[PDB]
Amino acid sequence: GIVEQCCTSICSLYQLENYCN
Amino acid sequence: GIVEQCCTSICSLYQLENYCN
Amino acid sequence: GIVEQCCTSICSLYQLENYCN
Amino acid sequence: GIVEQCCTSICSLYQLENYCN
Amino acid sequence: GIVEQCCTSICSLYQLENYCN
Amino acid sequence: GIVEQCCTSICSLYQLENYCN
Amino acid sequence: FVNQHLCGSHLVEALYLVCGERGAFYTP
Amino acid sequence: FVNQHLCGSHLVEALYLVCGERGAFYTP
Amino acid sequence: FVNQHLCGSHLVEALYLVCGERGAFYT
Amino acid sequence: FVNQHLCGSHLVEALYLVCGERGAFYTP
Amino acid sequence: FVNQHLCGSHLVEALYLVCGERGAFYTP
Amino acid sequence: FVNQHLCGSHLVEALYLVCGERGAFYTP
Ligand SMILES: [Cl-]
Ligand SMILES: [Cl-]
Ligand SMILES: [Zn+2]
Ligand SMILES: [Zn+2]
Repeated sequence: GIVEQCCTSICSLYQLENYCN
Repeated sequence: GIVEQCCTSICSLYQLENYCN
Repeated sequence: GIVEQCCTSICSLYQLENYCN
Repeated sequence: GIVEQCCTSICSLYQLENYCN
Repeated sequence: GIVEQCCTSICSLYQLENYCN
Repeated sequence: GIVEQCCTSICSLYQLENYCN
Repeated sequence: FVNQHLCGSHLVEALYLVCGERGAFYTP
Repeated sequence: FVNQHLCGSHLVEALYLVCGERGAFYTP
Repeated sequence: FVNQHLCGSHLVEALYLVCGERGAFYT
Repeated sequence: FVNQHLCGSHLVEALYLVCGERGAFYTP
Repeated sequence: FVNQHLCGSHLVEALYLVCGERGAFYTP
Repeated sequence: FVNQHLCGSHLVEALYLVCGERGAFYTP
């Protein structure tokens, strides 16, 4: 999930926006 | 300023980008 | 919603937990 | 202390409450 | 209290230290 | 940089002020 | 309003802690 | 698990900003 | 009052930074 | 000790919410 | 009131995220 | 590095309180 994706390498705003509903 | 602008009304991501180098 | 219920009068732990999945 | 207990493992709400007055 | 003093006007670092041990 | 100084060891408000304007 | 935005920030922080493993759905 | 906890706290704050009116579903 | 609740959150953050090793009381 | 330092920031925030009107004493 | 001060705290957090590697300049 | 990233967020918050009306430059 988001934790796997973004807690070791920084996620961009674009990447984060993937987790908006 | 920025308090004037972004603490009077919520700033969009675009408006926040104004403060970036 | 939670903002109407919790942004004028403080919500307790119990009240906040109501909003959990 | 709380740092030893709660920065090595996640403390539950109930564990955190141990450190209230 | 600290709320009466520091939530009605901004407290300097100096004013804030008076609530340290 | 501030990261190498203050993310590996605790920086006090006095150490932090070095990075102000 | 700005105050609502700031309150929302704190509510999400609070729910993150309280909800734990259950997670949450937040919709303004 | 504490580092993942701390990360998640910042992730939900980030999503709160980025997602705006859409809101978000957070599942650990 | 939620406004005092939110302010207090920032106060304890500030005191954490300021008081450092001395510690603090807060109610 | 910044690992613990940042954790402590989050701990105080969490205790602030959990302890409510009881308040707390904190010292690293 | 301390509203501007509290808002500013959230603002710089948001700017930190937005500006990414670019970094920022902020003065209140 | 996400741990540097989280740390920077806290640095900015702290600098906001410390630097006050002087403002600050920040470089990630
Ligand atoms: Cl952190
Ligand atoms: Cl606030
Ligand atoms: Zn706030
Ligand atoms: Zn953090």
